[PDB]
Amino acid sequence: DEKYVNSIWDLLKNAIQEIQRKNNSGLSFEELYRNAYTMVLHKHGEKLYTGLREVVTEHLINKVREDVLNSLNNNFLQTLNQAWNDHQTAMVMIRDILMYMDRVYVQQNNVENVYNLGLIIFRDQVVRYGCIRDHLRQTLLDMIARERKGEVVDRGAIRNACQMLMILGLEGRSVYEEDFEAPFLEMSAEFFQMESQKFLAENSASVYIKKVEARINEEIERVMHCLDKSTEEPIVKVVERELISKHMKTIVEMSGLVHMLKNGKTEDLGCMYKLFSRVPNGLKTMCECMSSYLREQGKALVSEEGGKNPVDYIQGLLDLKSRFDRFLLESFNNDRLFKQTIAGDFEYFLNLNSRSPEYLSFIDDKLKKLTEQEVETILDKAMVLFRFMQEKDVFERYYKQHLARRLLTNKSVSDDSEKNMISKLKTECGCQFTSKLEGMFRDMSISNTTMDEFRQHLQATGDLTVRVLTTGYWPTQSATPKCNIPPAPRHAFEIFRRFYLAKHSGRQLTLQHHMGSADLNATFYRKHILQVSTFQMTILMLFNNREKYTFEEIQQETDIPERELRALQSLACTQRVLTKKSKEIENGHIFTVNDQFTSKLHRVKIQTESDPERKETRQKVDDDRKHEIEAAIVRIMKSRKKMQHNVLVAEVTQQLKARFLPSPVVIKKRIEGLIEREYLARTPEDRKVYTYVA
Amino acid sequence: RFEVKKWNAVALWAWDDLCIECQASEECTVHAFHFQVCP
Amino acid sequence: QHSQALLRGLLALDSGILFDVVLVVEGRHIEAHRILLAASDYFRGMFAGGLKMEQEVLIHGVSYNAMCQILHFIYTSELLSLSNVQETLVAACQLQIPEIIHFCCDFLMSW
Amino acid sequence: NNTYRSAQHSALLRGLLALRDSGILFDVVLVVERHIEAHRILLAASCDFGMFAGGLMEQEEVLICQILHFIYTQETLVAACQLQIPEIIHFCCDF
Repeated sequence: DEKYVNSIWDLLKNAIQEIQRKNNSGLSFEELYRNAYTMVLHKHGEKLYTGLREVVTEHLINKVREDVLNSLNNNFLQTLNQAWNDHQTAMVMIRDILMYMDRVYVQQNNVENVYNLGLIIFRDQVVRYGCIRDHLRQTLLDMIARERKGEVVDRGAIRNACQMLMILGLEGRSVYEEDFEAPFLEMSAEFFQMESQKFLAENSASVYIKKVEARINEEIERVMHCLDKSTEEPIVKVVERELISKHMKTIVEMSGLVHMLKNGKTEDLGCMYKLFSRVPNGLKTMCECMSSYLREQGKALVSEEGGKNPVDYIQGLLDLKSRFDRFLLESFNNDRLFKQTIAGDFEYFLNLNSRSPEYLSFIDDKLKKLTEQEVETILDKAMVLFRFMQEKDVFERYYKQHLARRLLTNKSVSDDSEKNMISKLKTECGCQFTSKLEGMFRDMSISNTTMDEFRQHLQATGDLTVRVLTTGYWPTQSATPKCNIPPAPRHAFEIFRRFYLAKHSGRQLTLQHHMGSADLNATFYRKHILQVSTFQMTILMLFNNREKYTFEEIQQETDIPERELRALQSLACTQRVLTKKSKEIENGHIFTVNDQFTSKLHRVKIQTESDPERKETRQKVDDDRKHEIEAAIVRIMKSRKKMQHNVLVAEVTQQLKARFLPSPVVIKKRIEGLIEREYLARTPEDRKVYTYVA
Repeated sequence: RFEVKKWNAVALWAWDDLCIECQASEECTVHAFHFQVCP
Repeated sequence: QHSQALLRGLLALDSGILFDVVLVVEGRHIEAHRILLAASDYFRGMFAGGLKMEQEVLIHGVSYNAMCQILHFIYTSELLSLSNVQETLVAACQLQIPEIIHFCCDFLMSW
Repeated sequence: NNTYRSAQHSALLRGLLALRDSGILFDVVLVVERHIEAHRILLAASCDFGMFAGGLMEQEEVLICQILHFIYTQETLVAACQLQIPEIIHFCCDF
């Protein structure tokens, strides 16, 4: 009967008023369920559901809106919170009575459960309302705003408010998002921007970064406490931009990165490093500003003053590297980008100087007489610098020249020290370079062996000191001056020459007299042990013939290049050693035997690259590179008959960059020369493509 | 007066190198030709 | 196993003890444990959800035959005779236990 | 015939815990030292109460945390020794 269900519905609905209101008694739950149970069975359960929704809405409109409006003046949040708690309480208890409808009709009608329905009504009549929502949103904005200023606020109320919105959101959080979440984010955004603008007045980097880090912690706390995590994640992004992104480069130059670089403020740089580590391209702007400075400082070091001491030049760059290395180790926490930045910076200014290899060849000074470990680290640093240099071949040539000098003078602290340097060169170079240095050592082993063999020969047949030099390995004057040698030493050398001819067949003895000295004696008032070049030796031999000998006169008889006969200027040097002009050397200058020269020790050694030398040495480097690439091109041209010009120059430069960077324009000239010399043959389809012609 | 003693003669000995084949190995060594019967 | 052992003890309370609640579905006063019933949802809403909480209980509605099997089930998890099935389903609609509804459906399918 | 069975009650025990959390139908209140309301039904079943069922019922505020929790779901060792429960004994021995 429809009138029966109507009357039983009224009884149930009247009891529903009780379940909804604070007072909850005066009725037997079983009757209430029976009412709902029978109504659903009588096809009136959905009718009850609509009636329940009606009274739920009525309560949230008449018994709620007015109550929270009375609190618009004060305690609106608390009154709204209390109403929300009461509403949720009413929803669950009426649900626990009208559960059968949810058990069958609600899921059947595919509608929401009593509690779900109640919450939807609340987020439409109370929360998320035309004005009530705004009142809650603004008071929460005011709450967090005071919290931002530090004003002690009831974070519990803010937390309850935002949490209540989440519950109203149910499955989703759109309610909170469209209520306080979005307002909070934009309000906090301008809060940081004002803070950063206030900081712009301080113009000090360190305190800016410190308090900014504190702001991040304090602000993120205010959120995870009463604003949960849904608003925290956006904040981590918002605060980072509204406070740092705007000053990504401003903070770098505001103390400042360069200020930290000047005062080596690793601790302050570490904070700035972290500050921009969490900023996209934050390290980038710091790196480029740092590189800008490193560029300036290193170019200042590279820039020559007079010319500057090669040792000081290299050590200055080594000191520059150490400073930024410590900065990366601590401030930049071994950042790979920062490493690459410093590495490229050094490779840049270092090559600007073409004397860098000559200056580094520093290594010779270290090898020419700290503890062995400290020296090792010094050599390693110079090797790290050698790595920055692209002129590997130039350094090798300069070093091998210095190595040969030390090897001939056998004055190296220890061959093991050289071996170590040679081994390190092998690691950072080709076996070809190493073989040259290795061959020099082999030569020394032969020299000392052959020398004793000659002495044994002298004993067998019943103080000449010939030092045989391996051809190639040891660089020698293109043209040996071939000057006359004192008879006794010369005769003795002839004996070693005939000895070497027999000992080593198919091997001559091109004497580099210019190389090597002797224990020459000289009248000094008594004699002395004078270490003079073979050239100066023959000069004194002429002094034996004639005490008064003129510059040109000595040349006419010694057969020494006028320039090298150097020897006479050095020998005179400044008339203590010999009386010539004091130092200036000229033909009109006659040399008189000097006995004034003296020394506490009977042994007195006699003093014996410049623009000319450096020039020819670099030209030799260029000529070597020329033939080098020419061969490389032909080699690969032979390997791959067809090679397009651009492809050819690309693979050639790539396979040669290891020791030097070949200039493509000159490569093309040498390539054109190879085209002329058969080999490369321009194809009709593409002249750039070259076909190999044996 | 000025008689040379203990003369440190330095003579660069020279052939009195890898053949084109080897040049273009080091282990390989030299009708004398660097690297079944003598030609 | 602790929950099962606790359960076994709860019903054993079979000892005519803690039977504070008294169910009445047809004038007959059967005894039951209020808290234990409030663990199984008609009873849950009868006392904890009940307003007149003053039920310690006139279920009325279905007959005891079905209710006896319903109570026999809520205790020791054991329900369903050939002559006692349809009414139990109806009683399984009054008390929020679909298990009995499912059981009766399978039993009806079988017979 | 085929009387079907289901031991899903294991939401009976779960509900009793929620009933405790809801702070409702607390037949008794344990005076820890402070008071903590509990359910004699679970207590009597969990540990044999004898006490509550032994009429030792005149005491609404019976005077006494790890044990009560386990029931619905150094000092613990002493309590387990005093009130013998095999599950609590095994758990405290393992711990």
